[PDB]
Amino acid sequence: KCPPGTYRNTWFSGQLGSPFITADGVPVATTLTELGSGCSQCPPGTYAPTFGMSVCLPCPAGTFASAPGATACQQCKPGTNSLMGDRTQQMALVVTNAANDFPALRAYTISGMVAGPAYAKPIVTGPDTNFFMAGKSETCSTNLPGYYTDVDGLPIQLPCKPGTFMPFDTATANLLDTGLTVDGTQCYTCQTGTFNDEFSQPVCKACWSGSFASKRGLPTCEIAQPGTFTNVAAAANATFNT
Amino acid sequence: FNDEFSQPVCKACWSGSFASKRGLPTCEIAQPGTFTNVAAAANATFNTATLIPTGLVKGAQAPTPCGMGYFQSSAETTTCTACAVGTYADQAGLAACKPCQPGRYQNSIGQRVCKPCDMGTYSRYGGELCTKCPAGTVASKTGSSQCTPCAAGFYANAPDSATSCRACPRGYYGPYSGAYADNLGDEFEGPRGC
Ligand SMILES: *[C@@H]1O[C@H](CO)[C@@H](O[C@@H]2O[C@H](CO)[C@@H](O)[C@H](O)[C@H]2NC(C)=O)[C@H](O)[C@H]1NC(C)=O
Ligand SMILES: *[C@@H]1O[C@H](CO)[C@@H](O[C@@H]2O[C@H](CO)[C@@H](O)[C@H](O)[C@H]2NC(C)=O)[C@H](O)[C@H]1NC(C)=O
Repeated sequence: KCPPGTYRNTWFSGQLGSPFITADGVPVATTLTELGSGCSQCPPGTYAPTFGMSVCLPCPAGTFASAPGATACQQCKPGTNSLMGDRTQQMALVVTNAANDFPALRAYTISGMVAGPAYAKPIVTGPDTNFFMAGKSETCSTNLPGYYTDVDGLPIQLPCKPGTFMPFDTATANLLDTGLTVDGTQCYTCQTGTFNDEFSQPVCKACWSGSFASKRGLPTCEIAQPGTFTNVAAAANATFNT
Repeated sequence: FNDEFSQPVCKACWSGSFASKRGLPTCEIAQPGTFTNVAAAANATFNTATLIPTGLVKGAQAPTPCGMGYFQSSAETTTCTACAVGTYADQAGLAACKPCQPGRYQNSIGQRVCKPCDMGTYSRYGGELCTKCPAGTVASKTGSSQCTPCAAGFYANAPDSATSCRACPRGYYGPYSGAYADNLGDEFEGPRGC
């Protein structure tokens, strides 16, 4: 039997490398084989745990293999997921290689206010294609804005509950306290005077004039009671750079 | 806040309560899962010579929800304790943090996550540690709620905390279910094994 981490099959062999680590976007094919035996080494993203198997088992969602021949793949660290491409690619919209639209992996679509008074839902439309979570052939991607992974090995990044938000980065976090930093494993409550009622929001929502939010992480704004009022001109939602 | 008629100065809300609105007749206490404390919160002292109040320092304005890994069961409080071992608080401002779901465990204080049980072990709700699955039963997957008995004609691979069930080999037979191998003697037989 072939040693673990390798596979022998009549109809195919070799390794198909990770396409998301190459600027071209075309997966480079190699022929790495075990020295003594001769069986082809298991391709990246897949692991061969047992003795003498024909094909390579793709890694389960929430796990990643990055080297040819694994016998097992480790779990994604907390704050990271198992999605095709890194965080930049799956959040990108422009194209570099016109042959195959690389790396416009339009996988992150969030519905919110856009440039101009218009409110688009979702801001990115179309049939989503790059959604695979099993074969993570490269280093784990960072979680998209609005999602978190507290415990390592989670299959899918979970969304932030209403009343909490998660920004893209500390530098770009528009309304976040000075001492708090984001990494991918935390869900911060909405700032007092703001609210949020939708799962997986990268920013809290300003409470409209005539209402108020007197508590941290309020799922819904509070209507001003009779005899009282609130009006702040500067209050406005956060617009999304398309 | 203030509740007495004709006062020359308001009174700061004590630690464990807040006044979120102007002109509050009575300070409102902090609800469970939240705490308020301001050590600098004075109430004015009257200068006996001139009957002038001074020294008032405003108290808490809004409740502070308890951070991740902390819970607060009671109201009127000034701080919240780390969650008891075997339980976790994965949110902010929790009345009483939930116990770890079956198949998980948490052997630490103040954690916001439950670690998953390793292979060959199981755990019900809560759980100090992953229970080593008893003899004759097997838990082949990590985070198993319970470990099932080995089928008749099969035997557990280990005397304690079995990870797989194997068929009795050629020339052997397992009459009872829940058979398990034993290290002592031959490795293919047990007290009820093959
Ligand atoms: C931020 O966006 C939210 C969500 O669209 C707005 O909240 C709505 O406000 C209207 C009045 O303008 C209310 O009638 C709706 O009930 C609110 N919706 C929800 C879901 O709460 C909010 O007004 C926006 N903030 C500002 C400052 O414009
Ligand atoms: C300011 O002094 C007043 C006394 O005039 C305090 O009022 C009481 O405070 C205790 C806690 O120390 C509460 O149990 C009572 O319910 C309060 N009375 C009322 C009528 O509300 C007030 O707490 C003092 N402030 C501080 C910060 O000690």
